[PDB]
Amino acid sequence: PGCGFWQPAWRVWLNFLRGTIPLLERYIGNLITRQFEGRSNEIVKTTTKQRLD
RNA sequence: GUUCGCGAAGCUUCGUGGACAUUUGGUCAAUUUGAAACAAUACAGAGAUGAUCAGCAGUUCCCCUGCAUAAGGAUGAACCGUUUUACAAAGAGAUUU
Ligand SMILES: [Mg+2]
Repeated sequence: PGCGFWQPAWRVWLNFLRGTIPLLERYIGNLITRQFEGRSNEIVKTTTKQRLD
C-alpha cells in the first residue's frame, strides 16, 4: 500500500456524479415536494403485467 | 467624507454654492393557545369459503411509503348495512248521501 495517483478514479467519480445530479434533482426534489404537498389523484397503468387481465 | 469653485485670516485654516451618493428588510416577529406523528396501556383482532392461503382490480368529499405512469401498503383505509310508492286494472262484501 502507498500508491497515490487518485486522478483517474476521481475523474470517473465526478463523471458518475454528473448523471446523478439530474436523477437526484428529479428524485430528491420530488420527495421534498411530496413532503410539502403530497399528491392528489394518481393514475395506475395497465401496461403492467399485473392488473392487465 | 471626497471634492471643483467663491469670500475672509495666516500654500495652511474657517465660512459658503455646486457635483458625487441617494428610501433596506418582513406571507415570519423568541415556551404552553392555531393545531406533526409514532409509541404506550387497556380491550379486541385477520377477504371469499367449512377451513387455510395467493394475487389482481373496483367505488370514494381517506390517505401513507415510494423518483415513480414501478411496486408496496390489514385483499392498504371505509364498502358486508338499509331495503314499504313514476303503482294501476278487475271481481266480491260493508257504512254514509
Ligand atoms: Mg396481503
